[PDB]
Amino acid sequence: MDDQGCPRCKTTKYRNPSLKLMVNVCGHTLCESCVDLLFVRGAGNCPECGTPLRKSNFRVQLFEDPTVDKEVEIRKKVLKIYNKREEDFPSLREYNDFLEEVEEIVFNLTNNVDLDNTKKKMEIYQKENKDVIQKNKLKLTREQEELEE
Amino acid sequence: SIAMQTLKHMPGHTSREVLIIFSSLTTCDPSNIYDLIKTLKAAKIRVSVIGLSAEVRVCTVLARETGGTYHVILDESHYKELLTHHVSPPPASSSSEC
Amino acid sequence: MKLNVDGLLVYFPYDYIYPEQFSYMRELKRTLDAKGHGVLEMPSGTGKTVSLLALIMAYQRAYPLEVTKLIYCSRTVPEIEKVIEELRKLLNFYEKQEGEKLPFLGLALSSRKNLCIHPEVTPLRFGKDVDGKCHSLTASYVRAQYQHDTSLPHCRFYEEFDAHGREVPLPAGIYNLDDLKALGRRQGWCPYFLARYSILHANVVVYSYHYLLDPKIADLVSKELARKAVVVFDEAHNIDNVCIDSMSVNLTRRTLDRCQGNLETLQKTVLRIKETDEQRLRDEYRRLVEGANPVLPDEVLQEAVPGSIRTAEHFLGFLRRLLEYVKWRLRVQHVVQESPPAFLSGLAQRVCIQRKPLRFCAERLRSLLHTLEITDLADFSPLTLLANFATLVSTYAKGFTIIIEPFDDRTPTIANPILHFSCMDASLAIKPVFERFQSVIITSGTLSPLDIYPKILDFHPVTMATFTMTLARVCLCPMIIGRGNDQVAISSKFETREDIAVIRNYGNLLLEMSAVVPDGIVAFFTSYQYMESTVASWYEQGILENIQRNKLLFIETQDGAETSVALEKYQEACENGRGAILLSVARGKVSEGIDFVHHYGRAVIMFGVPYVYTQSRILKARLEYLRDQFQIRENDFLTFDAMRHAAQCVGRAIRGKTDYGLMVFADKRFARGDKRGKLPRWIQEHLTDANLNLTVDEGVQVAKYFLRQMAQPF
Ligand code: SF4
Ligand SMILES: [Zn+2]
Ligand SMILES: [Zn+2]
Repeated sequence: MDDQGCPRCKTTKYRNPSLKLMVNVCGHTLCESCVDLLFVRGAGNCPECGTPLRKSNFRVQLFEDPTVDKEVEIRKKVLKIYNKREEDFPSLREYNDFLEEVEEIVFNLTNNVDLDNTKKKMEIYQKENKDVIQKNKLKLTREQEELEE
Repeated sequence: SIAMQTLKHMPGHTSREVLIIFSSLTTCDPSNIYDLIKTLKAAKIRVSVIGLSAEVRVCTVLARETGGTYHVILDESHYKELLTHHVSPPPASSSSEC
Repeated sequence: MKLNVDGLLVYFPYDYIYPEQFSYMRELKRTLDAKGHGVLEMPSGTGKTVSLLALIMAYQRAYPLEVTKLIYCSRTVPEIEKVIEELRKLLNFYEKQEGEKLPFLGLALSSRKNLCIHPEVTPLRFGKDVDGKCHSLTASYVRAQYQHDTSLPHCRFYEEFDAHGREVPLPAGIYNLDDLKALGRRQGWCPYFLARYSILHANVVVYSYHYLLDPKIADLVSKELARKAVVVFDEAHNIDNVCIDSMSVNLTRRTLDRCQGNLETLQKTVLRIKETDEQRLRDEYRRLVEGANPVLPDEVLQEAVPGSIRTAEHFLGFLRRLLEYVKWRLRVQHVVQESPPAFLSGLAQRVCIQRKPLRFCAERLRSLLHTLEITDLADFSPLTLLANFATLVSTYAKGFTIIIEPFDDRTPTIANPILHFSCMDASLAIKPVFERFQSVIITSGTLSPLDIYPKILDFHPVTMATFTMTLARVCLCPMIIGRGNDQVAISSKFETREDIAVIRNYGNLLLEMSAVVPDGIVAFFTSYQYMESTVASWYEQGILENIQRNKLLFIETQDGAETSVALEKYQEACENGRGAILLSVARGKVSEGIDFVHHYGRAVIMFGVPYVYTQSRILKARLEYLRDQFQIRENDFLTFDAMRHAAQCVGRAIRGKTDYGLMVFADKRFARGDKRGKLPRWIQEHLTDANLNLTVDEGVQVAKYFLRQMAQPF
């Protein structure tokens, strides 16, 4: 809400801050009053960049930094992989080595081509999906429920 | 300063003395009195204040630095005693000359 | 003057000691013999220091193995200078008695800003500026480049010290801060680092609390070398507040913006470093894989591995994520929110920042920032503050709390919100001192009743004794005035604050008291706003002008420059016969820093019980947490916070040399039994029921008579 305004239209944000940023594959500031502007024509196209969007690629966010928007969303997707708990590995280095590779994957996806990352992730899928992904995915709800209370 | 002006030309042999019967603790002066203390010490003018209902600090330093004595009135009977004590000639110190 | 103490024979420089000194020495020896931490109170500002120091020295001679060294801490450097003066006098006395020098060393540590010999850092006075400049000059990079001897300003003093002082330590002696500067200049060494090294072999070391409490800098010099040492804190009744300040970290919007800009500079510098020198600086990654100072204490601090942040880019992205989360969490406009564990959980959930990688954030910041060869740490200091907060929150929140204030006090609408991380209990941060050191003596003056202190600070005291000053003359004649000339309650209650009659009673009392009291008087209010309101009301009425006629009037302001100028003029007014009436605030830094002696602050006036505003939410966490844990009533702690503060601000007039003076408290609340009971023993025992609730006029008359009695000689 502290932003001066949209790259297009800043009258709305200057005055009342109810508008919230909308995340997109463009990692690219947008505002609801301008989301209507995008829906009417193009229907999922960035005004200046023109990046195509499947169905509006819109989700509410409140982080003024577009790089943070993309980084956080990519990290959200990555967390679904390599979610195995630390204690699964007795080796001291292996505790955070795999997290190092996870962070490298996130940074790689943010800017560099994601083809290699996708191929690698397919390799990790074929092995992890059998046991680790299912187990940690199920245990996430249990741990979250216990933690909340 | 008035007392100093009159006593400056007095003969050296005689003992110049001042007894300030101080009543109001305040002292509003055009110039700082610590400087005047230096001139008093040079002029060997003994100043022995008698304060009233107050232990004034500037007069404490005045009395002790200049060689005089400082006192505060415990009551009227003690006031008589203080002034009668100051009646007698004071002993001549090293600075005093005959 | 050799005193045949029960434990042993103890030398003493001055001719005579009052009975309270005998009681003090015997109780202190009892604590030392038990080798257990304890607390005791002594009235006199001066004299207790010499008794304590002499007893510690004699005990060291008797049982050198029992005590390795003495660590005597004082509130402020100007104050600790007087302590080193006392110690020097004692050492000269003992040396004359023995006839020869003995292997005894005593020194005082202080900031590089306060003492240093480098002309470049001399003109600058900011502590952060001095720290950054000295770090640049002494940087491992600057040292290695000095080995190359390239054309570049290199600070020769540290290099020469490394060459010489490392080989030879100073034999013995006592060095004040000012004298140690001269020694450093003469020997071409650091007055700072030389003392730092002498800490390894020094019998007595003196420095303020922030050199011994904050884990960032305290630990490095308070390492385990002093496993069994006599650590003593002097006049440390406000120890809980300072111990809390050592942990509390304040995050503001302006600071956060500066952090973002500094992070941008960090990224640009990383890019330049990559293009210029990459392999040599990349070796840091290897040492990191193997595995500004950390705020984590000895046991809490961890060094297993840095975590998922193993490279400069990864760490910078981590800081970007955490900074964004803090930025938004602060931008939220809402009522004050408290969330010690929930903040960490929400951070991890919202932005995917695990607490374990967050734990090593500040440590990895220090290492990575060192790699960058930055010009100085002063520019990036806000980022380091945020990093310390980041590591602390992930470190622990059991006895902590994050408070968010979108709106600041005293402003209906302000665009500078502040996030506080105020602690709630000081035992957490002071635990290492008590545990590491065999015994700690919290010697204090004007101490509110000792029973609370063990509750606030988790320790088992050995002795609990209150020492009452005893003199052939009644130096102090305190009184409390609750009834005015109108026989009206004069309590300075929040609802009664606006009362014009009460304000008038205060004004009239001050007028008469200034009329009779000799030169030099200090009046302490409860707050700046309350002081201003009372001053304005007196100004509207003719009371203030009459006070101006009777005696000069000076007032305190938040700004330190004006405070200093006003106090400087006040001292001259006290020297002269004009006199002065110094209005100040009890919480004012001037009240704690300043010390009143003979013909200074002769009559201490306390206008209203000192109570903090009941709206500051920080105190709510601090207070309700104490109610929940350690079982202290909110009213009990609040009244203790008032009585301790008032005793601090009223106990100055009895500094030393038996200088008369009267302490008048213009509030009927002090007449209440609870306030009197929590008052220090030495003042209370002098206080009597006859003068407990004197009217304004009656108090003025008794003050005049008491001043008459004290005027005459012994
Ligand atoms: S190395 Fe020593 S002389 Fe040089 S700036 Fe630092 S403290 Fe001062
Ligand atoms: Zn727009
Ligand atoms: Zn775009």
